[PDB]
Amino acid sequence: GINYNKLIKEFGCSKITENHIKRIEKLTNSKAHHFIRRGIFFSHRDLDFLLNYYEQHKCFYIYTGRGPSSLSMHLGHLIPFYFCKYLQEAFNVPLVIQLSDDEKYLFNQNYSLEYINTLTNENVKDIISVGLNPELTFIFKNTEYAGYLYPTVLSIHKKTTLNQSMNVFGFNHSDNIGKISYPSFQIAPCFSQCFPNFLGKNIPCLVPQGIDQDPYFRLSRDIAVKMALHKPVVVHSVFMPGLQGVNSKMSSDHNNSVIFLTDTPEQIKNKINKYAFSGGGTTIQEHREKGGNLDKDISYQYLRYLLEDDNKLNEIGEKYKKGEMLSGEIKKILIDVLTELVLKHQEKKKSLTDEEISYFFDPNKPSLQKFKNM
Amino acid sequence: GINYNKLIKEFGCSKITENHIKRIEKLTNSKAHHFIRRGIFFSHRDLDFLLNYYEQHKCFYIYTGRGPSSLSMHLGHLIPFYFCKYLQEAFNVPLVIQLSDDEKYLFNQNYSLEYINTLTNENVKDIISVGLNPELTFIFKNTEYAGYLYPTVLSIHKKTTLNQSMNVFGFNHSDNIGKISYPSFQIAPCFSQCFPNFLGKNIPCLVPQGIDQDPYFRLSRDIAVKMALHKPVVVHSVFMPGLQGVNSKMSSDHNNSVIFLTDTPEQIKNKINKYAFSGGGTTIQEHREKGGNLDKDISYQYLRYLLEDDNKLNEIGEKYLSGEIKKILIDVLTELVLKHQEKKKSLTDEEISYFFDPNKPSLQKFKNM
Ligand SMILES: Nc1ncnc2c1ncn2[C@@H]1O[C@H](COP(=O)(O)OC(=O)[C@@H](N)Cc2c[nH]c3ccccc23)[C@@H](O)[C@H]1O
Ligand SMILES: Nc1ncnc2c1ncn2[C@@H]1O[C@H](COP(=O)(O)OC(=O)[C@@H](N)Cc2c[nH]c3ccccc23)[C@@H](O)[C@H]1O
Repeated sequence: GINYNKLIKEFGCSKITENHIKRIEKLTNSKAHHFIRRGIFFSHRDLDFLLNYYEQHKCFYIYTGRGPSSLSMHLGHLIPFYFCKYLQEAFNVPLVIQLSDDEKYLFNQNYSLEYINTLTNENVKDIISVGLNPELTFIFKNTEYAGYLYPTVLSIHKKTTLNQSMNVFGFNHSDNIGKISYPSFQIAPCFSQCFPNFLGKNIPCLVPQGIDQDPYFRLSRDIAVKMALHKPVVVHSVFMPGLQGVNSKMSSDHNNSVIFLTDTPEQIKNKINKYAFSGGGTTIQEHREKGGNLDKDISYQYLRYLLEDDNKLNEIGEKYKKGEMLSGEIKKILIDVLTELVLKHQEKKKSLTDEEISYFFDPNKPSLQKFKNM
Repeated sequence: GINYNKLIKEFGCSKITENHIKRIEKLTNSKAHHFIRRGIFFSHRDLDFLLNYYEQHKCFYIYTGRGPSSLSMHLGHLIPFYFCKYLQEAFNVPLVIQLSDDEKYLFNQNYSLEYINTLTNENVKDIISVGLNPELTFIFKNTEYAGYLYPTVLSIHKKTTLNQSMNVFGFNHSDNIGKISYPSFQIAPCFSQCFPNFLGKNIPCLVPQGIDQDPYFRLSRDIAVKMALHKPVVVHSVFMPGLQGVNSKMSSDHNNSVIFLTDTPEQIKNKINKYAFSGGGTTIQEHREKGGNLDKDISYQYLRYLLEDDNKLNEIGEKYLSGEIKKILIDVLTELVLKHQEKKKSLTDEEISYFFDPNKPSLQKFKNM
């Protein structure tokens, strides 16, 4: 399994605490998202600075991204985006979303820019369909927005030796120079000068991410000091596991470990019933006696990510732990929850117009520009 | 010295020939510029393809550039630009000019972007003051125009291993990744898809340059094949030597080997009289007997670049008094430099801005090739 504690201490982060949560709830006048309460988003750098800044200036922005390497995203890919939806609503601040189409063109030898773009456009619909607030969201493709990033990229480039790049990201001498140079493009949007149409200069940036993105942003913090700009504030998520077991990451038969957003209710039912690891007894008699293992049961673990009502989760968790609820029942609860989530997602996605989509790419929205001088 | 013949064969170029010149004169209905006639621009790749292309389609574009590393350029820096002025007039085609401010920011550790920009703006005036046709010219700064270049840069990046970049340009592991990645930005404008406001896609590109730029464009030709786009056509110039001697390059006490465009008539006179190498005899008696060495005399060599009238040059060349030939050069330089400064001083913000406008109708002539 992934020892997340050993990552905190090795990468140099701090755990998000109960007092961080209360503080957040005080500043946003709203219950904190379950991801924070339940330790999904569990780690940070400079969170207190950010919260202090928001308290004084009612102002920061949120940055996250998606590398369009596949036509259809899975549930794990949406964790950061659901969290950004919450952050955006609760704090009432802009959210900027990078589609690193350059990255995925550069890293996949047989993929054309044209092919990457079909993936990007579909991915963007999936991203929008989580319910992002169009009025406070700016999505951009690096292939189209590089002109705005480049001056900042130049400064980041200048402050990154080839040695550092190769060491931090594990590049070798046969890698193309696009790969060597991409990380500066992922780092750039942490600096509000990249969005002059709607942000003031040197506004703090909150960067929600799965823990795999940290090498970029750990580097970004060193470079920020050299640029005399705010260090990016990071909050890291654990990985949502695959169905096969908790000691894994949901990734991409191998698609039987993954819930795709294009999956039908039929396919979801079958994946859960047949492939989702059960933490219960092998017999009903044994289950009644020993109970369910919550740490290993995939359906319970998934319910931690998806079920908004705390009481309902603790009710299910206690019954399953005690043996009062069967593996068949908890799997059935998950399926109903997933089916609802996925059907709502597809309903929203199908309904998106070109006009609605294009609006997310418009940097001159008045609601976005409220922080332009702020 | 620089053995230019050994470069041709090592880099893989071909010499420009008399038949290339005649061919050019036939197609442009105009005498060829002295740089070609006198072997200043001496080397090329795919020149015949370009000339044939122009004959069939009356269409190509010219690309060259300047790295703004100094507040004022010297005469050597203008050689390519004078030549582009001619090419632009003679062929009646667009000229695009890259200011590689990104390059010079990235290669000079103590230079800020803000400092580079003061240099760029001054350099741009120097470039314009050569007499470029504003109606057929597009100047751009990489810091401002990168959005238009990036898709093409990505493809060039993808087709360049770190090994290649390091080999071709001599980078090491302590160089910043900006340096490693810059060459693709220098290469990109060779592909007309970078100028969608005024060029059609996949239009041939003629790239005049001093021979030091060739590593970029030799690479650009290999990559062009992989991108299934036209290979850039190159024409290379020798270096205008420094005053110290012919075995040199004029390069930005060490400024006594260089004629800057900000130099006064007083400073020019002194640099020539005091520092310009003389190919005359050491004694007056010896000079009478052997004559001047034209191959080594800096003042004669400079006159090959600057004197437009062939007869006047051949008259001076046959006769060759070191004091007199130096005095001829000084008058020629002083005129050139004073005209240049006159023009430069006269440039308005409006005139300058116009060069950066990609939507000029005269520029859009080839938009639908
Ligand atoms: N099983 C999982 N459970 C929870 N989270 C997960 C899971 N799998 C992936 N993630 C997170 O989803 C985001 C997008 O992943 P990508 O591979 O597109 O991610 C990429 O290819 C990036 N280079 C794109 C990017 C560009 N700029 C950014 C800024 C912040 C974060 C990400 C980016 C990521 O945050 C990732 O950590
Ligand atoms: N003594 C000399 N005699 C004759 N030619 C000379 C002499 N010194 C310099 N040159 C030529 O001047 C141009 C600009 O030089 P830079 O160092 O700014 O050149 C640079 O720093 C480039 N990276 C800028 C650039 C960007 N794109 C281009 C495309 C073509 C040519 C040049 C560029 C060059 O053509 C150079 O060969």
